[PDB]
Amino acid sequence: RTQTGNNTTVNIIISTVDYLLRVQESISDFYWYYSGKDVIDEQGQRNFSKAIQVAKQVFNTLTEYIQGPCTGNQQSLAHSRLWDAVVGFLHVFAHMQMKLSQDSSQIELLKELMDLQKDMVVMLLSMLEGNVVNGTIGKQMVDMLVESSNNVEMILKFFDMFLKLKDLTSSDTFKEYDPDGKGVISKRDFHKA
Amino acid sequence: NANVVVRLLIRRPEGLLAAMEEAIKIGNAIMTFYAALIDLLGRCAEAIRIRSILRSLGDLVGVISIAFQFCPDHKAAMVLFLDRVYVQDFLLHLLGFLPDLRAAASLTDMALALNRYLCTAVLPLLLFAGTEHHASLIDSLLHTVKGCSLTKAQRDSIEVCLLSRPSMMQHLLRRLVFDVPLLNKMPLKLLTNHYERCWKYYCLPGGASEEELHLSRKLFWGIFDALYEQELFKLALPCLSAVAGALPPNF
Amino acid sequence: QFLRTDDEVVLQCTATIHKEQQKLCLAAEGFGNRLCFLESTSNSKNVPPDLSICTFVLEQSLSVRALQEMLANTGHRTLLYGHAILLRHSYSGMYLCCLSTSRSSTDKLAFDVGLQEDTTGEACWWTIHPASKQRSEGEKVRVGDDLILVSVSSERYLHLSYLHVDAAFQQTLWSVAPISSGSEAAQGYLIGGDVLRLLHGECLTVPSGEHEQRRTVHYEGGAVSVHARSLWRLETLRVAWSGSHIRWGQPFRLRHVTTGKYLSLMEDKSLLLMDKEKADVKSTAFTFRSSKDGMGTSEIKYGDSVCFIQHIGTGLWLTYQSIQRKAIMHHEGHMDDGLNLSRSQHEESRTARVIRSTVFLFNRFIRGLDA
Repeated sequence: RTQTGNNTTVNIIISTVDYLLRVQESISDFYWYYSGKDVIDEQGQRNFSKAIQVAKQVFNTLTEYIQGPCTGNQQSLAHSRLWDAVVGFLHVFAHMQMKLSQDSSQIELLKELMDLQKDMVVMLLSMLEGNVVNGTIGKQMVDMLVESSNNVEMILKFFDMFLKLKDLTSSDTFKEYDPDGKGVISKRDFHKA
Repeated sequence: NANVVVRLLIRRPEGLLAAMEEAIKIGNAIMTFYAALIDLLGRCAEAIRIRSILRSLGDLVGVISIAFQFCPDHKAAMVLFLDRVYVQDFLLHLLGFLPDLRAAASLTDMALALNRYLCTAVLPLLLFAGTEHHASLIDSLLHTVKGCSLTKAQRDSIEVCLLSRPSMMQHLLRRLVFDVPLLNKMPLKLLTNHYERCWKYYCLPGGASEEELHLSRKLFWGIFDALYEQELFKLALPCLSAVAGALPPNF
Repeated sequence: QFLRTDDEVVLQCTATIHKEQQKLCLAAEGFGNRLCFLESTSNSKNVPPDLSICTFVLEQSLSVRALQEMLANTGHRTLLYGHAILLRHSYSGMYLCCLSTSRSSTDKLAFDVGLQEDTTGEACWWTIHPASKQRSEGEKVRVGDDLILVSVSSERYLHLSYLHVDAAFQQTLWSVAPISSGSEAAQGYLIGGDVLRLLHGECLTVPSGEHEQRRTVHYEGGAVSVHARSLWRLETLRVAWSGSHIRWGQPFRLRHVTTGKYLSLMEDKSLLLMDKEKADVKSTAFTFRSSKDGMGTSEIKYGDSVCFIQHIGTGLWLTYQSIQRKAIMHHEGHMDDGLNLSRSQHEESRTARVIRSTVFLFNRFIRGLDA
């Protein structure tokens, strides 16, 4: 964070925060490119999966930055500028998930972006522990996460409609509704049930 | 590339049109400099909002000024700018081809510019003044009556006959049948043989007009007895025979 | 601290007249003018600048992708740099557009600056960039950041030419003064810039047409509220947070609506209606008394307010002379010192600026015929 023993201090962590912000802006621009055509092909798939690997690495760095609960790093990154980039990542996430779900070819990139979402919220939980009761860090958490609160509808409906899907699909007029009990159930039959 | 270059010019462009028109009198390098500038600007064509900026930076003043004033490259760059950036009446309003077709036997920098303005006249291919332009084109073609560039000149004259009314077409076809007595040279013979199709398209709409038609029929009958490529001219002379049948339906 | 949807701001340069920082801001009339022009604020004391023809509203702003989507379609949304924005003229409801004409010098094709009806097209969209390496593009837009104004239609720097304003390839920074944001804030609350009446308990009035030449000040009972001559625009001596919540003690200019003139206690004679030049601090502005810098707490209201008024230079108080109840200023006066207020409305103000606009334009037209 500072190199106490050394002369001209440099926070290396604010620098990689700003790097991640640049990464996020370029991911956002990639989304605004593929936001219209919506049939994303192997060039963009491959390069964008590489970018998923980039961000997958760097959120793990951000975990192990503050996984040891040292409060100087907590106050540094709490005071940082990545918080709007967090909102931008969520706006990437929610709007990606729809067209990722609508493709059977994009299931790999969906899995990768889903894993990136997982690493993002793992980092967020890891830094979100150091609250005495409220915390000014907690103030800033809550305030910019309510500022986030427009795209969260999509991911929550996404989660519930993939989850209580399988919570429903073992019932009476579901499982022997097709006689094999495997998943050879037809479209309109499953739809009606 | 030209997008970013033009945006850099909208960062730093560096009354320039008035100062263009002065330094001819004495220095040639700044003239060729602005010519290269406008030629580079002519090499680009959503992005429609900067296609406006192509059209934005008054230009027709410089176009008409260089349309009749060395002489090859500046006017060629202006034609390249104008055709890409910027109907038929304003197209022929520029009469720039009038002094070029007038100086069609001026032999030497213009004698090198002649094949440049052959293919440059191909660029505007896409009522009296129309007769004047047909007269200037027939004057340049008889001056052409360079040969591979003269093929482009012949294609330009073919599209000039394809541009149309038929009254100026007959006015030029009179001179065409007059020069056909001088040949039926072989390029003017093939030019009149191609113009036989446009005369057929005029005479099918029409059916000393029939008098010149009978004179052309008698001259074609004499050229049929005056004797591949000449066979091609004779086979395209049958279009003039169909024109005469639709009628009967360097000086 | 930052900029969001629906923020009342202004744009201003401290322009150089031989390095004299002529603090001139953007002026646009509207409702009769489709052009934008300048307004000097360097003499904020004696010849004070106007407000409503200078304020603008952050309507809507997005990134490149957002803009593309919008063009394809045939809250607060906190501002980030590099974004095309939508500016409404807060008075006239028009929208800032680069006019594609050449009504200046020109000085080849830089283009004109004006207002229009629609939000459509690319002329209503204006990218913002910091001309500072200290701050980034796409990060948050703070209070008072000198920035770049570039359209999406013309894609040119909104340049302060000479006194012209054009879109060209020539940069011009612009100051941002937040005025009333955001929101504005709850009803029944005195926030400066508003036009309102003076409830006597009956109102204040100004003489009618072709009379003075409308410079005296009187009380009146009856339907002078329906008259526009009982209307009074609030005007701050300050610029930043002009649309703060109004508190007592702090003084403010007051300006008559229909003439455009300033409610001016000329200490020699009486309470008069003087012009822009005489509109000094202790000549026309009044300290606002309950006794005989941000949004601000909602100190004073419309329904319940005992508005004692003390003059700056003289200290006199809100009274009258012996309906031609000629309102004057005196050390005590009557027991009619702390009067009541009642707000005007939006369409009323939109008519109201058109009133004296009509006055100026048609009197100039009359005298142009007379010459």
